[PDB]
Amino acid sequence: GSHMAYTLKVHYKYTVVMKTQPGLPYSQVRDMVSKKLELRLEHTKLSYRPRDSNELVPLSEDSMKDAWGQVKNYCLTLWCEN
Amino acid sequence: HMTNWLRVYYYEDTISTIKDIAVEEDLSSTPLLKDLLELTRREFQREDIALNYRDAEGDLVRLLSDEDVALMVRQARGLPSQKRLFPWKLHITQKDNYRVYNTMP
Repeated sequence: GSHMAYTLKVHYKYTVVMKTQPGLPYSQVRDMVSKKLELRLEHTKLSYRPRDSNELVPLSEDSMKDAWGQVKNYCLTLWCEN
Repeated sequence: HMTNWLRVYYYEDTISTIKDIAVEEDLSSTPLLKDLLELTRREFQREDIALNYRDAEGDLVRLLSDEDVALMVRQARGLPSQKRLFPWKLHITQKDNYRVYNTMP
């Protein structure tokens, strides 16, 4: 794996930053955001910005790999609805 | 004169004022979150607050645990001047003041 340190930055009502492993599956990314924000899993609705878009797109099992392709300076930024 | 000083930014809506706070502990050291909360209560006399730091991108980040605090100290971009200032600065906000966070896509 990578010798660098990665983070997830999550914009909820407030912003948080947590250490992450690069390339984690959606199940684990959702779970760690849910725990960090003390939100019920089912109420943890995440989105990301795709390559060259102004618009966000829902994060899911299917779109997770694309999301990781948008890491910038060792950081993946997500938005958490609400 | 041998006082160590933590500079803190205290927010009313999106503008902060500055207060320098005497701290006995070593300039090199990493505080626990609970100790920063007790420091903020002694100095501002409120507990309805959140503590934060500003990251390298310019986004304010809320501290939620001891590990977040350690990240803040680790990222700290302060050069040691003769002022005996902690190299990281603490940002204090009303806990429901969400206007200070760069959450807009």
